[PDB]
Amino acid sequence: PTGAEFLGDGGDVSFSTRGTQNWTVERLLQAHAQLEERGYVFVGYHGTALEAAQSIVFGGVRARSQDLDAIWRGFYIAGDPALAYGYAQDQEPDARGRIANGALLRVYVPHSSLPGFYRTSLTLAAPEAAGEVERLIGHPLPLRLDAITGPEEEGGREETILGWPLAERTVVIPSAIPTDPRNVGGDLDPSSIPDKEQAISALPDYASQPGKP
Ligand SMILES: CN(C)CC(=O)Nc1ccc2[nH]c(=O)c3ccccc3c2c1
Repeated sequence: PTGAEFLGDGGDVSFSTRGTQNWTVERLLQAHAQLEERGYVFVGYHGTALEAAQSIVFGGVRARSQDLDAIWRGFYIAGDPALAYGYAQDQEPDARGRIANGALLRVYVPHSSLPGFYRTSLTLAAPEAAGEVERLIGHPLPLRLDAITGPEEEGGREETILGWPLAERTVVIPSAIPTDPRNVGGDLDPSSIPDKEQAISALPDYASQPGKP
């Protein structure tokens, strides 16, 4: 069960620096409805490079054994697309010093997994956070079949980290929010977010209920 199964009608979708081909907000609305019908729920945005986007959508979300041992390892997403937007690019530059813009993805999880999503009131960089999160999830870090949401730093927007096992149960489709080839390293323009996407982007109640501290 990968995002490729949930793209709806229309042509073949592909990721490009000039936007996701054959993807529109109207198509997203159909896809979203298909995912909801099958029991999935939207949990946030994931920004990544083009090739990674393609892998995630058509091959599925899989851990790639990166930063093993790091207690905060997992699949990073954000309810606010602006936070994800910053990571939507190639990591390493081209042969000629060009870093291409990436893509914004929408991440869906089976509804029955929602009880494993937790929120902290602490910032995740605070030295106390690891221990507070371990108390929420009931086991030592790293995250497993569970997720944590909290601020990245004080005042920061809130990131959600899915444990890799839980992330393997997600399905991911493209967002209709574009990235800008001129605005690599930059901030998302709020006005490029389609209103009709916003309307289907509410998060579950763990994300707004007071964080645990
Ligand atoms: C520099 N990055 C492209 C690679 C990386 O080091 N990690 C990583 C890589 C991709 C990421 N994409 C996300 O949407 C995101 C959202 C909230 C918080 C973190 C992330 C995120 C983090």
